[PDB]
Amino acid sequence: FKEYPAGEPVTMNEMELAAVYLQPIDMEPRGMGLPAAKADVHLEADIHAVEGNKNGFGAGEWIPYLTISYTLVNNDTGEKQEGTFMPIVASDGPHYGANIKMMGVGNYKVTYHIEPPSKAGMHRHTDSETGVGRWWKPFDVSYEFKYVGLNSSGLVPR
Amino acid sequence: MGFKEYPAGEPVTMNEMELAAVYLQPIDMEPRGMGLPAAKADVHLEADIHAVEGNKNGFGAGEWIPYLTISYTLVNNDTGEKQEGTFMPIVASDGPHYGANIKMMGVGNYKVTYHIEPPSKAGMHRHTDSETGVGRWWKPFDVSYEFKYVGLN
Ligand SMILES: [Cu+2]
Ligand SMILES: [Cu+2]
Ligand SMILES: [Cu+2]
Repeated sequence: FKEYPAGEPVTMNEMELAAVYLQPIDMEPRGMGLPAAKADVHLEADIHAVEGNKNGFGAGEWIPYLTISYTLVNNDTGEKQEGTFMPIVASDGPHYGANIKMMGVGNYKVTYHIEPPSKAGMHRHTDSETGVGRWWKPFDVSYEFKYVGLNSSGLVPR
Repeated sequence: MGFKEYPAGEPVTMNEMELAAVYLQPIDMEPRGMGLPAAKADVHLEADIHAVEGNKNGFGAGEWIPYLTISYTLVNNDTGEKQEGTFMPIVASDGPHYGANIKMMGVGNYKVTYHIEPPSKAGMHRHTDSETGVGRWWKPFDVSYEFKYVGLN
């Protein structure tokens, strides 16, 4: 299952945030996201702390409890799609993502709208000895990538 | 130098996770509203849960297990009194954990049981493909810890 980068990684709020896509992936449970057979790609957000993180995460650690929605735009046509990622585990670890129905060939921009763990129920110590400070404000990161589809082998045509 | 934290019982390793229990002084948490404020509690009780080597649910050794749903049953064996509650996911300076501020039920020998439900209950999904997939979650299960509580300190 071949992975393709979407744009360039960005470092923001002491996290590294990358976007990747691959062929649609069957997931359990069912009912929240689009089924694989009804999608064109599986789109992911890879998000991990970097050194100096002030919210309690060590370098390289996954950031859990994020709420992440996406705005996908095919800039060739102007077509826009809104959706929301789920937290997902795979053999190479936890991430966020969704199966997506794409909008044809084009130069795309995808924006990930990211809310901090407080919005999904994660609390924080506030004592002087073990406390951490307030969360960063919800923020956006965007990726620009050229999309032509994936073929029956799950590969980008050459 | 020693951190003021009191182990509750002994760690156990089940379902390819190491599960430990500790308590400390009540801790004020944000956001406010959910759960007992520190002023109305006697201890802050924690669940310390990380994968061990060989975990098949996608977590590397030592990694925090996120998206668990954990409830507790606390019994003072000296008086018979029981309390049931839930833990919250929490981050502190040394990382994510689960816990709650607790009003205790007097000095005594206690048992605390953690009922643990897998990340699927709180919305975590899994790839099921041949290449990157992980299999079914384990079923909900109980772990318990016995400790002598005399107050702090
Ligand atoms: Cu995925
Ligand atoms: Cu936004
Ligand atoms: Cu805590």
